[PDB]
Amino acid sequence: SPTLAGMAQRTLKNKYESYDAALSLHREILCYSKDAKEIYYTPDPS
Amino acid sequence: NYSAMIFETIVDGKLKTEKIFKEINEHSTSYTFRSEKGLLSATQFTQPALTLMEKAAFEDLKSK
Repeated sequence: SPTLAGMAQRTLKNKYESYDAALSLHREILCYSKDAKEIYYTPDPS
Repeated sequence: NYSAMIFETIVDGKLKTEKIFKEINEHSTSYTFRSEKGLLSATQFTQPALTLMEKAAFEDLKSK
């Protein structure tokens, strides 16, 4: 389950607004169960 | 291997090296795990399964 994803996601929402933008830092939040395709790098043809 | 398991709780005076599974002795033949719904949600089963699943997932990614 994406428990810690949520905890990470909402921590960045709270106090890392000013900090992430200041470094031009793109952040990627991934769980194993949900976001398998981005981690395994196996998207559908689509 | 079930016998040698130990813990330490404070019992009114001091520390106590009491063992888990008081029923299990040298003359025991069976021990039974009891739940209401299922053993999967009794935390000595939850914990290893959860741990395995995550490690298993990782080793797949390591293999790839």
